[PDB]
Amino acid sequence: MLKFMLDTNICIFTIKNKPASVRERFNLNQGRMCISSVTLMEVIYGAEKSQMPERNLAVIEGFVSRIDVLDYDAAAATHTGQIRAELALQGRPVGPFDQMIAGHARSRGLIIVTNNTREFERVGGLRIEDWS
Amino acid sequence: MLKFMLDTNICIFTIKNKPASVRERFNLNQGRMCISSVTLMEVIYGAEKSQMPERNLAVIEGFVSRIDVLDYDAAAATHTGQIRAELALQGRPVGPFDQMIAGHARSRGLIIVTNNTREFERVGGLRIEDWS
Amino acid sequence: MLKFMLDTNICIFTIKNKPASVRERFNLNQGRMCISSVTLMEVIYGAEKSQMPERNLAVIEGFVSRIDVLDYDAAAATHTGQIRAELALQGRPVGPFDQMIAGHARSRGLIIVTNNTREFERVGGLRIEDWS
Amino acid sequence: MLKFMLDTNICIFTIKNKPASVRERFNLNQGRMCISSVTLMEVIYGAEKSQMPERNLAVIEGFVSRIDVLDYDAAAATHTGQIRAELALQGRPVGPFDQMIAGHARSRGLIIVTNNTREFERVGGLRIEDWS
Amino acid sequence: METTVFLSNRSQAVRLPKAVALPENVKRVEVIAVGRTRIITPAGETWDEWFDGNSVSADFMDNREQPG
Amino acid sequence: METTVFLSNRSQAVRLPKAVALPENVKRVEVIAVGRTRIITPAGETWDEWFDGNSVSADFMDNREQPG
Amino acid sequence: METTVFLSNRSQAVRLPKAVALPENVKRVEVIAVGRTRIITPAGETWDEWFDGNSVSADFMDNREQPG
Amino acid sequence: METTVFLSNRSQAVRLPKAVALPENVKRVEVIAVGRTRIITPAGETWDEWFDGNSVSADFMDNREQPG
Repeated sequence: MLKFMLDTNICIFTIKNKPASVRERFNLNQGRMCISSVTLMEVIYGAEKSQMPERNLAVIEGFVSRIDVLDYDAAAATHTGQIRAELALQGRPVGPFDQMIAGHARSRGLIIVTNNTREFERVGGLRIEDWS
Repeated sequence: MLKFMLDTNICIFTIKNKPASVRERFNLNQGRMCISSVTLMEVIYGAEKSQMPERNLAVIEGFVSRIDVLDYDAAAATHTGQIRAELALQGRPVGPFDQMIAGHARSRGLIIVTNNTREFERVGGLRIEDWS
Repeated sequence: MLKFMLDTNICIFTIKNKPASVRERFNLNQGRMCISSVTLMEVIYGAEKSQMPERNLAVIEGFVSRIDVLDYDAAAATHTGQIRAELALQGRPVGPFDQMIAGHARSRGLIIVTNNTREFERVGGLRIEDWS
Repeated sequence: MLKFMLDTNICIFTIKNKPASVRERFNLNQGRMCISSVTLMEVIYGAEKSQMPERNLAVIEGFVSRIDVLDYDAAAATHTGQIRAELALQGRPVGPFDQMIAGHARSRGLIIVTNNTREFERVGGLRIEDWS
Repeated sequence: METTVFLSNRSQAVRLPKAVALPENVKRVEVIAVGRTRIITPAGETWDEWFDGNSVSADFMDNREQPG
Repeated sequence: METTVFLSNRSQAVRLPKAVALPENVKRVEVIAVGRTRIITPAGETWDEWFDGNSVSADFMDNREQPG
Repeated sequence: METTVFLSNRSQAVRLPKAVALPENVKRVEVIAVGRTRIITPAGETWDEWFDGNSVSADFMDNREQPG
Repeated sequence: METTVFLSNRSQAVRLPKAVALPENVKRVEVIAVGRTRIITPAGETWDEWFDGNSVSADFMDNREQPG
């Protein structure tokens, strides 16, 4: 049932700004959306780095309770490992966490949902959608 | 059960130099040792980045076949999130992948085995050991 | 998820004196707090030892109904075993029940909430907080 | 299927001395035997307190793999809490861990297997067997 | 998880699938209606209530008598 | 309003009083388990509750601080 | 001797070579999972392997050090 | 867990019940016979072998190039 993998950027964008456009897409694609543990730690970091952690955590908890958090498996690691190497030979710069999110999607064959496509665009074998 | 989570640092060190001291530590604590999926992707990256990928990949495969690869779960992500925030507040710098490995260990209560003790000592609530 | 494991000490303190400071900490971190089954038996013992058992028992029941009681698992036992040995080698004295509560927390990576920080500080790999 | 709960004393007695009498009883009552997590941490402590931990742990692991380790639940805690109070009113001295093992048995309705009956004999509602 | 809504005891009622099933201890529940959404919260969880409710007696052993 | 928890079809279910009865058009709903709180929402309006309330504080880092 | 792992009845099973064939009288056996090692023992002789070998070191505290 | 012994490929063989089932990666296994007990250990686990087997090449990146 899972088709889309929500990245960190599109997530934080949604939690902070709560855009209406994203609400409809979320309500429509409910059940086919998931995030990576990599994405999770990042949103946890944001909440824990704030002066009102508990408040922000709860907001996050509501978000997470409606989707599935997939665990970074050996498959994700393998794919990302390859990916990292490929980008190196090509000299394309992608951030670490983002590299892992991309690998996680490839391992499970999911669609990356982002607001910054240009970032994931360098990696090959990836279908990306901009829900911004 | 498992007691030790081997860091990427300690892994690459052993794979390249195959030190005698570490063999004894391995032979002594066999079965109580694991790595994180974060570590796996990193050594996979190294092998695929090498001039004889399949060669080093085979070595890498042998190594992982003998330990347990734990999946970066939501528990690990949460702890890493905390760790990330904590380190920031204190201005203590720890690398991204290392931050995640530390969280994975703390979330499970494992002893980090690494050769770079200073980097991981900055993290709190974590037991560290140098098997080099 | 759960973040804090309340010690027996902090529990009895709150049940008897119902301090305002702790209420705020409770209301703030509601849902992220738990006690160990070791703690449960101890406060049950206290109530059954009291001159109005059913009265204090009812109070005790209300308290536990609002937090989560985690079961002392094999993971907790193993960590406590380690802790017990470690403390012995160093000649650091920690009480029996406290040793077990510490293990339960460490095995899960929880922050010990207690008012006796010095006793629990002797234990290594454990994060402690005083909510008194 | 579980009928007997092996206490710490009868366990250590068996692991250290490996008595023939206990072997037959074990081989005969295989499947109807269990230990408490309380017992576990105690045998872990013994192994970890020794100069050859890994060796002793393995011996223990063989032992544990053939029985079931029951987790100290709220039921065990409740029963032990009552028990502790009862002994107090009666002025009967029983060791802490032993108090918990007794409660754990009562909660699940198991037979305490011991070499020192006199210890558990003070607690009421307990059926005890000496397998020494 | 998504369940189905049914009618019982002359009232609209809903099933709690295995995943979202409540703690079995929770027998009484308060329902808050926010728009088209229903908030089901265990009746009796406010710490402020217990912190202001009945207290223990003076006999309540302050120290734990931890053997040692 | 408060209500009771009963068992049907070997799982938990909750009666909703007529005071908190959902629109008749709403046949399919979606239950979300946030801690001990269950959020029943009409299917297709699952995120409405989260988007409406649940405001995040201003300090919430709008960037990402990804090393790079 | 080495052997192969196959699947039968939707679970794992292991062929044992005739070089390591168990006594014909032994029909019921007991498998124990110690780490990655599986210990197959004739039913009723489960503890024989553990009691025979698996010697514990002398420093192993024969008392209990229970606070009291 | 206790299983049952069967005969296949003209050899005595045993099933690994769900509980004691081996890691699926383990396809080759060495069987050691100690009396009436059989020790099933994954073929290829001795660290001494890998520590004495093939090594990596000089290209193997010592530092991790951890972004930062």
